[PDB]
Amino acid sequence: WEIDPKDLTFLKELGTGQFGVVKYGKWRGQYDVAIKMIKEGSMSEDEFIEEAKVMMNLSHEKLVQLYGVCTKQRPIFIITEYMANGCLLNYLREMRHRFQTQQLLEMCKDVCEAMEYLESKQFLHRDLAARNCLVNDQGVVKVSDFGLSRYVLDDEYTSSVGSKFPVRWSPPEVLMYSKFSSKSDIWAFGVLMWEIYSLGKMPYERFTNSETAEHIAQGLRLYRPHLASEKVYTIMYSCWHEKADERPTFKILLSNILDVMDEES
Ligand SMILES: COc1cc(C(=O)Nc2cc(C(F)(F)F)ccn2)ccc1-c1nc([C@@H]2CC[C@H]3CCC(=O)N3C2)n2ccnc(N)c12
Ligand SMILES: CN(C)CCCC(=O)N1CCC[C@H]1c1nc(-c2ccc(C(=O)Nc3nccs3)cc2)c2c(N)nccn12
Repeated sequence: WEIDPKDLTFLKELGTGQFGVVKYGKWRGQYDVAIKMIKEGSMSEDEFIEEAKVMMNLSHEKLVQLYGVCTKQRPIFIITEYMANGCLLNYLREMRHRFQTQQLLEMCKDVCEAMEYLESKQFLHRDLAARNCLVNDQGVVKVSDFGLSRYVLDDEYTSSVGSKFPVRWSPPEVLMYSKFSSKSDIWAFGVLMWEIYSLGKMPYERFTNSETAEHIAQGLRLYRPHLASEKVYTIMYSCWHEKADERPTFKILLSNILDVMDEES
């Protein structure tokens, strides 16, 4: 799955993403691609390169497509599908889009289809959130960075007490016992639906991570975003059951989202 770095033409700087600078470019001059230059010393390179090869086999219309890697040089390059509208979090925050609620539900649906596919391959995302989803030129949302938190060397991102750990997207059993499962991705998906319907607000926006972890242990939850109907709110709320085995699967969530789309749309 090695891409010859000479087949790449760099056209525009997209900014600093998670763990490296990204550029827009062409592969063989004709095909649009995004090129991420992995920050040196930020990943467990041998483990990361071993997993990157297995992930080229994961393919779904709602997963950002991995095209190949350039590892015969440093920094390492990762070549993927170009997502012209950038990260979902910044896309939600641009008030000029004047999103209809049908568009917000379609974004949830896109992510849910990607997660149902990863769940079918017994593959955990481990850091699902709007900052990790990307948006293409047609407004289609796709999931990225699935499983990458495992190769991050900086301890501030890795452990529950860390300053960069996704406390606001974590269920009680993750915060208390480091119990990761498909049900911790389900909880994070409910939080992501909340981010979409809140147009990119920070979950628990008036709390610190420490206060959020206490609110959750007491059984308290995020409350209904103004743009979410009662039926949409029931779906995101079902992801936050205190008991992990009572939370739905991504297949069940997909069926519920499609039912609401047919009813409302
Ligand atoms: C090449 O570009 C990317 C690659 C990956 C990536 O490598 N993902 C990945 C890789 C693997 C593995 F194979 F390496 F293991 C497994 C799973 N996922 C993830 C995201 C991008 C990526 N990052 C950005 C922007 C960076 C600046 C910020 C700031 C503002 C904005 O919109 N941003 C988004 N993009 C923009 C457009 N297209 C992209 N594909 C992309
Ligand atoms: C027009 N056409 C002929 C040219 C096609 C355009 C083309 O070749 N492109 C577009 C830009 C980068 C470059 C590129 N694409 C890929 C790729 C694409 C799709 C699938 C897939 O869909 N896999 C699936 N597996 C299972 C189900 S679907 C698997 C691999 C790869 C690759 N593996 N290494 C190197 C370069 N690569």
